[PDB]
Amino acid sequence: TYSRQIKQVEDDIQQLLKKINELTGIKESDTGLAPPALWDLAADKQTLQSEQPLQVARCTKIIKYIINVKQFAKFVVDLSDQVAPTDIEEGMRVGVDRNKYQIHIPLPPKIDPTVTMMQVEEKPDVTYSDVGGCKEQIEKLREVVETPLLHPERFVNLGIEPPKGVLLFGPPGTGKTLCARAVANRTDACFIRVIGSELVQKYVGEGARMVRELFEMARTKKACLIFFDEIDAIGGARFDDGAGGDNEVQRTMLELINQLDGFDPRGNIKVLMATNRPDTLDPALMRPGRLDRKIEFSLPDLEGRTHIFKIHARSMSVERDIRFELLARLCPNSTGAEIRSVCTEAGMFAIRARRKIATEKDFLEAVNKVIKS
Amino acid sequence: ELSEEDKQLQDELEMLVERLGEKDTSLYRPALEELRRQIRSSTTSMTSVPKPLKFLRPHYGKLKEIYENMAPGENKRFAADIISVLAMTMSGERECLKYRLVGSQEELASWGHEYVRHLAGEVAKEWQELDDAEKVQREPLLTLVKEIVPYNMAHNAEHEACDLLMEIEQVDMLEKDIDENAYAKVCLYLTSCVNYVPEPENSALLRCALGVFRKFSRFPEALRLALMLNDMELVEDIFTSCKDVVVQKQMAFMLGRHGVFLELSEDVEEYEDLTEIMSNVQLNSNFLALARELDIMEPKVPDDIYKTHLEDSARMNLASSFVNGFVNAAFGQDKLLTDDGNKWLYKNKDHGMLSAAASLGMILLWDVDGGLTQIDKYLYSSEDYIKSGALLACGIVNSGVRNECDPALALLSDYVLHNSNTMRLGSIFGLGLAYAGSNREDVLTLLLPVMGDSKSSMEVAGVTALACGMIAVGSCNGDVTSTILQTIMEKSETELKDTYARWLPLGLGLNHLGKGEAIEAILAALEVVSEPFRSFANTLVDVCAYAGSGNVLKVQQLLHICSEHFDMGAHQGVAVLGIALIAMGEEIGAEMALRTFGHLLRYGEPTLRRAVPLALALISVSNPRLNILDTLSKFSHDADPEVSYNSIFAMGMVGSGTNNARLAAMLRQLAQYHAKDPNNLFMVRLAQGLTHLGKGTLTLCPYHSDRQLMSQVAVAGLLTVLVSFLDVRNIILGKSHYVLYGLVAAMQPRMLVTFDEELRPLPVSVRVGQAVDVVGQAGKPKTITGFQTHTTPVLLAHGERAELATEEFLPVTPILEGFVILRKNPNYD
Amino acid sequence: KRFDSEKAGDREVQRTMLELLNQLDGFQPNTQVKVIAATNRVDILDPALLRSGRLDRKIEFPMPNEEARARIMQIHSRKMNVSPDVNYEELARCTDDFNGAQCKAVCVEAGMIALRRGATELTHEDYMEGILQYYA
Amino acid sequence: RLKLLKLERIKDYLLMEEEFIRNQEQMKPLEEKQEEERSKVDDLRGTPMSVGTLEEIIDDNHAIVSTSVGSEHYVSILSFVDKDLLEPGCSVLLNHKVHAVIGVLMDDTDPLVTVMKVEKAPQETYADIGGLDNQIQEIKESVELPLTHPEYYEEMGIKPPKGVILYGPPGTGKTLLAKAVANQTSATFLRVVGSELIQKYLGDGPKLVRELFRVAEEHAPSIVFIDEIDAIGTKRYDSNSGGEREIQRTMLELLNQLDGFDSRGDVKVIMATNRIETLDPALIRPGRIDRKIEFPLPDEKTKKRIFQIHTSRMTLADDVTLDDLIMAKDDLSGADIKAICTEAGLMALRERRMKVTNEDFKKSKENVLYK
Amino acid sequence: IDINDVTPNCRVALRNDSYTLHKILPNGGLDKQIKEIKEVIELPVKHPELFEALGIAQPKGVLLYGPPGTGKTLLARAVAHHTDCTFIRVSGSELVQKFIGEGARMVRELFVMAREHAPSIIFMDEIDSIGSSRLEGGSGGDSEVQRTMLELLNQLDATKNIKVIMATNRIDILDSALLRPGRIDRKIEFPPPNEEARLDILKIHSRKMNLTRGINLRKIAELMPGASGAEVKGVCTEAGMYALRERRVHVTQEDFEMAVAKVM
Ligand SMILES: Nc1ncnc2c1ncn2[C@@H]1O[C@H](COP(=O)(O)OP(=O)(O)OP(=O)(O)O)[C@@H](O)[C@H]1O
Ligand SMILES: Nc1ncnc2c1ncn2[C@@H]1O[C@H](COP(=O)(O)OP(=O)(O)O)[C@@H](O)[C@H]1O
Ligand SMILES: [Mg+2]
Ligand SMILES: [Mg+2]
Repeated sequence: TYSRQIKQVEDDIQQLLKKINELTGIKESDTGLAPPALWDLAADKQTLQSEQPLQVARCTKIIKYIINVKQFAKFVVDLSDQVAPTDIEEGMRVGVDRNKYQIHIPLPPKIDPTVTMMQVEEKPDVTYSDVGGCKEQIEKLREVVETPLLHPERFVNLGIEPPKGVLLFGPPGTGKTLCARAVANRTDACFIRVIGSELVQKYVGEGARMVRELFEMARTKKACLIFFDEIDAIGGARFDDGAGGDNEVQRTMLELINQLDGFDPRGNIKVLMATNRPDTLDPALMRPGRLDRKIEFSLPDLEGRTHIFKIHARSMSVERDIRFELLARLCPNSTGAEIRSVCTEAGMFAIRARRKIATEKDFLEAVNKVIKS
Repeated sequence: ELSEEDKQLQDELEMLVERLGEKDTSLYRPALEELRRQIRSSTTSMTSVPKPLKFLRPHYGKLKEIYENMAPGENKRFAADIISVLAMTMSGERECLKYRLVGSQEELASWGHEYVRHLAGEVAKEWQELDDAEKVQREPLLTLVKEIVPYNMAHNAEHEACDLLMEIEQVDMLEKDIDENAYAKVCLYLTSCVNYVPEPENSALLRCALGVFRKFSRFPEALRLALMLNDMELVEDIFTSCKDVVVQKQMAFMLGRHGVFLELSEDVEEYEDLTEIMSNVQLNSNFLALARELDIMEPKVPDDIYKTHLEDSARMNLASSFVNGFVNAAFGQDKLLTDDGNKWLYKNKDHGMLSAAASLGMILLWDVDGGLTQIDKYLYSSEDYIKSGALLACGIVNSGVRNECDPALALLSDYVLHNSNTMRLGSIFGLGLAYAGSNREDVLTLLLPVMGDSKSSMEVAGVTALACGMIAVGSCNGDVTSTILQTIMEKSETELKDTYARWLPLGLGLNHLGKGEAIEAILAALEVVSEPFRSFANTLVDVCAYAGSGNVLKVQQLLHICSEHFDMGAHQGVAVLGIALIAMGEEIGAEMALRTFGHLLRYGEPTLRRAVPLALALISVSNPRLNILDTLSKFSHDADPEVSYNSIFAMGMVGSGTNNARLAAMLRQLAQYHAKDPNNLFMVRLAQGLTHLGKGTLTLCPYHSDRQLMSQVAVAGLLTVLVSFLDVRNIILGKSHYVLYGLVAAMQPRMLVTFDEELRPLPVSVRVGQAVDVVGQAGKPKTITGFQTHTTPVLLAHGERAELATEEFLPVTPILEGFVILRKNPNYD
Repeated sequence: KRFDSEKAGDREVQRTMLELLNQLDGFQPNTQVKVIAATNRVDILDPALLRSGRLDRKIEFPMPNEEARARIMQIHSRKMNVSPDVNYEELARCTDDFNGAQCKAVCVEAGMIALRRGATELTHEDYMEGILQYYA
Repeated sequence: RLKLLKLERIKDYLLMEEEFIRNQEQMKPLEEKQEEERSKVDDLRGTPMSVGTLEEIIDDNHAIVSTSVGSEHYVSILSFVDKDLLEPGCSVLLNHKVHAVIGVLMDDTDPLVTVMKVEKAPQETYADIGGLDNQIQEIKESVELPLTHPEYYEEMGIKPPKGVILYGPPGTGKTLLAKAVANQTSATFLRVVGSELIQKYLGDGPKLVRELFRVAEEHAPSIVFIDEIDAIGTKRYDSNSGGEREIQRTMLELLNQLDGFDSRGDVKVIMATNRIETLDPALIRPGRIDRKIEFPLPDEKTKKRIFQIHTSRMTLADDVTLDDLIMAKDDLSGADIKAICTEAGLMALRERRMKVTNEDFKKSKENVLYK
Repeated sequence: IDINDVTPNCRVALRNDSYTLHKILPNGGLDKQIKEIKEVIELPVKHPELFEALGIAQPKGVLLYGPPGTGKTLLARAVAHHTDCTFIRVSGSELVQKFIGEGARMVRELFVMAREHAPSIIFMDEIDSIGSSRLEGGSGGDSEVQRTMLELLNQLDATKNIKVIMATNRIDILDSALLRPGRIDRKIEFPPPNEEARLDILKIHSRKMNLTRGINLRKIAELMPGASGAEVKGVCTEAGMYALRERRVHVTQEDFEMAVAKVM
């Protein structure tokens, strides 16, 4: 009935769309201008007044100033309708025009595609109150990551240093990534996830660069929350033995540490270090001057298991009444990820029973199956 | 092939069926019990081609034969069980649904859920095919509905139950089954009635929803649906209960914000505070308090709102004054106020008229104290244009401001009868817009007698009609209709096709806005008015009369009337504007109405081309999406000056009170490009002003309450402005340009002060994110997209909602907006 | 050691090392220079880079004693809103090989710990737990 | 109600568009002339000698375009462009004089997809899969009906399983079931093996892994068939020798791709393993991988079915009886049965008789048996 | 013309100013291997029906694994002579990067001629040069011989009666995709040493020179026992060198003895 009505009406829509296409006719082929008009004569004229090249300014020698510019053609130029002389900066991207080469427009700095898309400006879809079994850990993380930011005058009155650096560690799967996502979503600051694999490249020179540009980007931004993951992958025991050929990763780790805290302030950057094997981590990095508030995620207790159970039960089609504390009791030594998989198994059991209700019986069957496997 | 176990199971089932030819020993009760056992097995098993079925095809006919064979008794329904299952799989559209279900009432344990689904479908379609007859066979349908609804409510299929009820016209049935768990689901489902097929017949959906809400004591949203149903009597009845002080104050806040005028005196508890809440006396103080929180009380020079550094006739002087008034909304410009006041006072020239005084009125909008005081101490004297400026400033200050005191009404009634035609026009405009939507009768009785404007100008007649239309705001006031009729009698052959003639149609449509079936009498009066006229404004009459409809019968009528080519295209313009004025709600419908309007602009006459951008603004008011901005810029750089005017103002409107950086950059680039066009530069300046309305604190919006509530006064003002801009060249680029002030009166904010009990500004952390259309999705959908915890003093956005926090407080409303209260009673921390 | 022949990148590091050696050992007085080197892998380093015209006076950083730990914690607590009651020396004793910045990290953690409740005093044992069955 | 909404508005579309557009077409003029005018104006917008490479985009109307000579030049784009196709690294078209961005054209990509996607619909289908009904139904539940019927999961609440492991001895139709899933499903299956991702140098393996995952997400919501991984990583060891450390990094990247910080599309992972006890305990984490499936050796009846399905395209002789081969109660995978059939056929061909014989099948049995 | 006669790889003239195309520019002892190959190659070619009742496909790809000088040549000659079907040879690195872009087109023409001369024997000696194990970089992202391999596999799979003989010196390097079903399937190895094989190869490669009678090539083959194949060709060439050094064109047993001694 309803399904057939759907099929009919969607057939009508497909027919309408093809009819529109054939009747009027809009396509691109190779390049196109489908949006009507788009006349851009003034655009051409101002492009001629512009369409400038860019390079990297080097030095402003004199106090009319002498800007020095380097690309496939060196140059020494200055002056422009632009003001804020060299925007009080030298190593920018100048953006200078042709035709006597003295008119400029400042540009941001070039950055490799890797970091460009590692910026990860997206907001993960997680929020607090969806976390159970690690109330103490989340309390610690909330304190460290928010008190310096949210009404932090109370945090400065006491004359106490602001902690900077937290390493999340624990068994594989405890809601560490979940809590990282939640903090990312809630926070309002330059957030930057980092993947360890992207820091391993073809021979020396790559990781150290990308790390340095990442760090200067964070410094340029007002306040950064960096989110290293795969720290187990990036940075390990400094010992060489046979790693005399593999010293590249160790080198990159060394530069990472130096930028974290070397002979220069590191800045308003708070670091999150995701891991599950917090022993091979190098001592220099693990130094508490760089990872202040290491947090440990443990297997949830009964209350945490129940809270995670109801959280996952947030979904609909579930039974009207379930007895979650017994569910948790039946699943001891179970990760929150295992609670999630138990809810998934209950849903799949409902489907394989052709039932639109997820019953406590379905939950019990799922628990039995997961326990047996 | 088949498996041996299978083939044996069938063989046994058939052999049973053939031996079934009469009632005897195992034949009737035990053999049919065997069959029902296999049916129970089939339902319990998978939807995987149950073995008993798909092989007993002639056996369906044989079971029918056995049914008509055995005499009545214990049989005739226990076999009807088997017959009805074989029907569902094969046949028996209604016969089985009737007799088998008359047997074994409900209790569909041995049948599963698909059985229940298809019986529901068959019953609904049987009711559909049964016209207003078959009462004897309809009572069984009522019993069927009673049987089916509670099981559906239990299982999970409340959406299917809602379907059943809608297509069976059983709105007032579930009132006895709704539960404390499913009330939200059913209420949301009822609210989601964009087809509202019953509504043109009658608001049965709203009726049952309001019954449920009053039964469950959810007064806020009960009142929301009460307003949705245009019956002030019903709204008053809902508000009457007043069993809780907190909820009473909350619903008073909603009534005041919507501007619906309550009626009572010193006769009930909390009468004074409820009256103040509804009157909105505290709105200005609360707005100023929020501004102080993150103080924004900094006057900005027109260029500062612009960025002229990045690179003075009446025209640009007034344009800059308008920009300043838009950006500084109720912020008390004070020093910059006086500076620009002296500037435009010196620049008083041609159109350097009361306009700028009304601008000061906007800067002091809702500032009854500051605005009235400032205008009184520095205004009036000579220059009847300056006195009209004072009158309109008072009107603006009082716009949407309710109070028994009549600071605007008294003055404008005093100076209504002054001979000066333009000053009287301004006075009447101020009077209308000061209490636009109040719907009272004092000013109507004071104005309708002076509707007769044979001694005055037709523009005065039209603007007075618009004032009465503001007041009536859809009341279909018979007095308004009568005075419009005498105006038509006073009408002239040529005055219609000169300018401003649309105002009288505009006022009639205001009086009869989206009434419903009264649009029939509206068209009757349209045919009654047989003036020597080129229709068109009659089309506007009908258009502004019918509105708020998600269906497209009037939409197709208007589309075809415009489609007939007019090789007098203002008729098509009003037709497209009416298409917009019908499609304003449903998001997909609005998007695709914009697509259709783009089709119109591309394959349309220049008249339709000038018309389209206004309709685009109507659809996307204060909703500057990238695609719509691209289109509006595209057709604002058009060669035709009128097209460019319409598109530039439409883009300013879609950017209204948003301050989007991309929009502002595009705006300034377009201003640079149109460097030699004075009127275009004026309009672009007003466009920046719109982009910066109250520095992005006040946003006019027809829709409201999570895209649920219709703003009657807002639609009135917006439609006035857009009708005025239908012909920008003559209507605006000339004498009259104060319909923008009408829009200003129509203005309103978007803001989330959590002023708790006793208006205490209790702060709270609120997670805000773009809406997600909670309907249908899994569990309790995360309405918040991109959680941005930002305390209480937030501004939300065109389409984002809030979720507060875990359990800190209990809001009195789940549609958080404007003035709200947060009960400090968490169940447990 | 400069002789290991693992693979590429190695040899680049050896040219850079040899460039360093040149820059201070060649036909150049290099009078107006002061090189100060910093390393932690003390043992594994180039025998020529080692010293005697290149990196002499190889100052050594030892593990702080109890007194040194007391002094460092005092230094980091100087600006700390410490109450007029401290067992600094006994906290240094508790350190028990707490050499590195751990002292600073602990003073910060103590600040946060007191800030749980808004205090200005040292519990002296919640301080150890900030520091960081069967028998006993 | 939702059906009512969609039907109502859909009819609105048909009526609105069809009627008005057909009215305009009946008065066809005022469209073709404008279209030709616009097309010739675009042509007028310089189309000499022209090409461009897009390094990045600043914002609307402004972007940086680099030429083969490194002509990095920044230019204000011309709106005539298609827009939204300006992904960094795209091949842009630039005016010879002003280097105005007016067009973009790549129409050519890395053939990695064409290499790792071969014979998308192999000759083996579920009919060719003789037996293993339980495993077949479970894998369908895990993979297909989530995609072919994205309604049940959506209405009930959960999302489908992401990673599914198939573990069993060396040869039990794992790749066969992968192929059948590919053929039956409309999605662009992806074959992958464990002996190629082990790259010569650091970062190469994880780089190609990430590229493979991104390709899977982009081109199609499909399956990725990761064959043996025990040769990779085998859990996270003490991480001492450089090669194994790098391979552990590769698995950790795999783990991030399987379930990372950001998100995951509608791409399902299917693992095939000879041995499972040795795999990373963390990788199989129930949040990431679920529905580990035994793929054991066929029993006697499964062996009958496998012989029958293999030999369906094999005109067995009247004397040839396929029961002496079921006789052997020892290790005989589906691959073993295929080898037996092929060896019998080849030996019959060698001994020149067009028809296979029971003795030929016997000899094939002895010469296919390894131990 | 509208590229009416221009494949998208050809020279064309472009005006200096206002660039414009114009005036298009123009361009013994190997019995077991002999048998094995004879069956596997001709039986499918000669009697395709021998697989219809089998309900299987005709084998269409064989791969030889030989030493440097031994095999891969005598067997190819025997197949060409004893098989009437066309014997095309693209031996050597006939797809090496020497000519890129047009290498794919040369593969196209190879397939075209193979289809035309159906059945055909596409001899391809030393695939190792073009056919190295698919690994390292590219993995399908490279436009090099890896791209050529991908194109070859795509074109292959389907052959009806054509047959393909890959050959290489080392089996160590191989491609999983190529060796997978639907592509080169069967394999066979070669034995380096044989007295009769060495003697006959000696005669064959000494054929193109003025030899003198009264000479025991049997003795020479025996006296060069630890000898490979092309090694024998080098032996013959150095024997010619010694014949020249003797200042006479009478290539003699003395010259062959001296050349064998120098070679060993
Ligand atoms: N406290 C929790 N509350 C809710 N869900 C949780 C919690 N802990 C774990 N889970 C569930 O476990 C899975 C979280 O995996 P996540 O990636 O965040 O873990 P992790 O600790 O970072 O480690 P791993 O990467 O080894 O899985 C999801 O299923 C999440 O639902
Ligand atoms: N139902 C089946 N179960 C297992 N193997 C089968 C089945 N049907 C056919 N086969 C045979 O199994 C072989 C494939 O096994 P494969 O997937 O390679 O195992 P593995 O991947 O463990 O090596 C094919 O040659 C096919 O003929
Ligand atoms: Mg995790
Ligand atoms: Mg396999």
